[PDB]
Amino acid sequence: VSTFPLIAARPFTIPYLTALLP
Amino acid sequence: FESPRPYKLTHQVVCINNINFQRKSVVGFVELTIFPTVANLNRIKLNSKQCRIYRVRINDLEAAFIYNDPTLEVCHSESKQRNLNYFSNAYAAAVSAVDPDAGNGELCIKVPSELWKHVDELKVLKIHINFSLDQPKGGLHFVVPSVEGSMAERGAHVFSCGYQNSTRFWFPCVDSYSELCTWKLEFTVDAAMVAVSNGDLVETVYTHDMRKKTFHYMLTIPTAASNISLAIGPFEILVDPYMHEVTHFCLPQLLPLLKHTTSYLHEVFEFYEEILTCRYPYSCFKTVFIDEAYVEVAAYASMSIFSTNLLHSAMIIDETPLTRRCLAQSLAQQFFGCFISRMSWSDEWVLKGISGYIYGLWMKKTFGVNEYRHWIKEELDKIVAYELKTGGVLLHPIFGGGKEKDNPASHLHFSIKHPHTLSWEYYSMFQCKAHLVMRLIENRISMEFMLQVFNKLLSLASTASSQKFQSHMWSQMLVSTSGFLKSISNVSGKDIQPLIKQWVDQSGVVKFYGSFAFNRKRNVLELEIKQDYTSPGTQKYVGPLKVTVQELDGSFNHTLQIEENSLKHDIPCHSKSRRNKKKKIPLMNGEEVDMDLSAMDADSPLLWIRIDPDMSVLRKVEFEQADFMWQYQLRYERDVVAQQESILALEKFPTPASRLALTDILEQEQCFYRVRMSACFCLAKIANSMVSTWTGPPAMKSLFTRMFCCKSCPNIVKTNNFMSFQSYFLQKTMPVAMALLRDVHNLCPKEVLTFILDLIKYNDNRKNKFSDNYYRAEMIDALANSVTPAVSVNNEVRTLDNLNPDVRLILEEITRFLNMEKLLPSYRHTITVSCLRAIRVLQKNGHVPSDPALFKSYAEYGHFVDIRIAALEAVVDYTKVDRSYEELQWLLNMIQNDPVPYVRHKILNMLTKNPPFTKNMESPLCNEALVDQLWKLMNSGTSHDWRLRCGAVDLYFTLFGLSRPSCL
Repeated sequence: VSTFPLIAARPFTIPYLTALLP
Repeated sequence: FESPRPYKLTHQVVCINNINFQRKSVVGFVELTIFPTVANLNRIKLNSKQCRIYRVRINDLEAAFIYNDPTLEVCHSESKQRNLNYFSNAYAAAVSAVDPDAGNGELCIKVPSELWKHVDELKVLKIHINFSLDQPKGGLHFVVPSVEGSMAERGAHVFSCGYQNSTRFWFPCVDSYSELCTWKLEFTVDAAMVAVSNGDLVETVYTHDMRKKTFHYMLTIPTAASNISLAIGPFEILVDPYMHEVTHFCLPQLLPLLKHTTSYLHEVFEFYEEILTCRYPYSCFKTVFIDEAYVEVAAYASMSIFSTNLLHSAMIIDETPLTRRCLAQSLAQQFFGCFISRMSWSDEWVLKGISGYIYGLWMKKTFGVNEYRHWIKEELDKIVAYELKTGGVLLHPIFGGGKEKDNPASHLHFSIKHPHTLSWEYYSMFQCKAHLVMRLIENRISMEFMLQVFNKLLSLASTASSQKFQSHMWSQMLVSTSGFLKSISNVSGKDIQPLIKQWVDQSGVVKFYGSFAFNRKRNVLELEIKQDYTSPGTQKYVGPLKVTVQELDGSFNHTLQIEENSLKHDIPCHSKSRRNKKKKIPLMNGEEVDMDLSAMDADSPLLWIRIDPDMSVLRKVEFEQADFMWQYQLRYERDVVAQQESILALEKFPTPASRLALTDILEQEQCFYRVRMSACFCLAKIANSMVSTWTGPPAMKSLFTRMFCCKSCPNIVKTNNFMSFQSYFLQKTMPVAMALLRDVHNLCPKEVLTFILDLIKYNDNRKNKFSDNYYRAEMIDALANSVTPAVSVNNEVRTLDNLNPDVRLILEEITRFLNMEKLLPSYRHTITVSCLRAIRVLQKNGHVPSDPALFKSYAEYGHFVDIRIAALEAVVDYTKVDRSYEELQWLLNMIQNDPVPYVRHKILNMLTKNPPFTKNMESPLCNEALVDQLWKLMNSGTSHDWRLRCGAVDLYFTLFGLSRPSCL
């Protein structure tokens, strides 16, 4: 909690519209 | 000459109706127009799987019905012969019996005696089959976002990817290649969702006027059945303006990405018709991008359907090669799935040969001729690596007919008559050897003669097509190996049948122990070199060739070769180059300027040895020179091949400081991109040997100093170093090689670590218009290449020290980049892929403990393909190193249960490449129940795709291959 609280996975519906958006 | 197949075929009409999104089904009727060949053709056979037929009909007469599936398990489900050899032979015979290239059966409608008397009268019939595809489990794909209320209408799409003979899995047909037919295609589609298949837009208005539309695509151009696929859902964009008839179909909110993506395609069309001397032999051309890919390449008739991973929207520079590379692949294999065609699986290799050679010729006159030769080096690297891993990749004309094997290439699996036994390593090397056999055809036959051959092939194809179906005179589009060889020999008859019996019909990689001897070292004999070769296991004896020697300043000496390879040979000698202080440059290679007496130049008129620098022979050449000759090759040589092979040979042994100096001189010129990547790897490997021999500085700091001046750079290079892609690739590569610079005290890259931290500090704003993503990704890979395995001496794994001291800073930076790409995301989470590789390397060094739960949470469903594939590579290596049996059980259950094919493909691929449970090293006890479950997963649950049980065949190749598994 103090040092490295990495954000967990969302996984959501449509990945290609998000990960390929400039 | 002719096909050994009866019942010639002319026409076929598909009509997809009632396509569902909730129960996810398809109903439809198919129409075949058949000219049978011989009488008593009662059991007419078609072939399909996962197709429940509703009714079959021939002229209002429902005849008999036979429906078998021997593509499924063994006829006894508990056959205790659970080995590789018996299963491979029985599966090969069974699926050859699935193939109708004999009297066989999968869908045998029996002709009744009435219709048999009609066949005795008239051999002209029509076939009307009503049938229904269920929820598609290996034949189609219904990509649906998990909303299902409203976004299933706008956001989902429907298509069919698959292998060559995957037309069986979609609608019932013959052996789906080599049946020259014509098609009418009727599509009951939504008003917004556009259906994309072969043929032409022959009848399309707002159709049937009730609620939906219906598309009529007619393919009059005679092709085979293994070219039809139906993409329903995307949006229409014409990206025409240069050639006016190029149509594209892509999902919404991806449209200006196409507006940048498509262009330069007209140049590829212009170059291909400079090659072929025709037009584009169709009406139009179609392209669909889709978020799934069974094969990334896939190329069908007038249509290329593949992944939405190759957009490359104007700022994402490192897909400047890849996008139009895959477009060139999907145009070449298109062109050779259209007209020129094999007669059998053994006869194919000509097709992908000429397709790969045509897009290699495209790679000649578009970008990077030296990168083209580097690609040929990568082709040889792939071929030598795989055929030293496994046996050869043989190109059969010879069958195993009469229940014969005739297979020395059966180290794993059957190869002669059938596609769906092979592996993708074997399939990739099939295409790679096809490339290099076409380069051998370059090496014996002129390119202009090849243009003549290819123009003759397409002339016969276009003349034999687009007609009234000439009876008994129509199979000229079967242009397989025999008639193609005859056409080559008619153009130019040489010793190309020895070329076949060497490289087409003897699948062997040839090493070369050409032992350098030194005559005219003021010797009696004059410039002699011995030839030697013997290295069994996978060897091959190739005789008459030629050898290229470059002198000091002189002629390209070429020397013949002989068989019986315990040989001695000469050189067509140079003059005695004496008084070489006066003989400064007597025409080395044109007007090149070079002066070194630094070599052993007392009595040495030779500089370099080479065998076929145009890379004819599948080769792995091993020899020795003086080290000065190797280092003088790296100051300048006109072959990138010679540069990177001298780079490898000087990565092996040496460490002088003059090597470092000449490497840094080679890295500061205009020579080549990736030569300097491997030269920085030379600097890495040689400075790793500078532990007791630390003569130079801590390397590669002065290379960033002396080469990059932003505003003269007061000790730090920061900002806006782009628009010169030399510096782009070089700054992408070099800190990875800097992180390897280690001298053994604790390997101590502390200055390099702090310098990489400072480089990660100093990133740019939007002044760089180039989306600074891959630079970050390879610097995170340099953080991954900061392997420190020796911190945990006793127990420092488990939050004792908050582990120290620079590993925590690397954890800070990878935490920052993971959360930035969780918030920013810029292009595919490639930074997240590099970070997950870094996190696995830290788990391999015992800093972050070996826990798969992060990789488990990134191997989940609703992520990108690259994130999932990196987490799956990570968990495969985790199951390799650690003894996690439960995550292996989950991995096999997800091999069974997921809708995406490519993640299963690459799980099986790099599970074979990175194996746990290694053969004859069995500590984690595969014998308990894992042999049984793997045998089940080969038999059951794998009727979806052929390649998944092909990867499972690869699994039993690795795991307990040519034996019992030592169970009973």
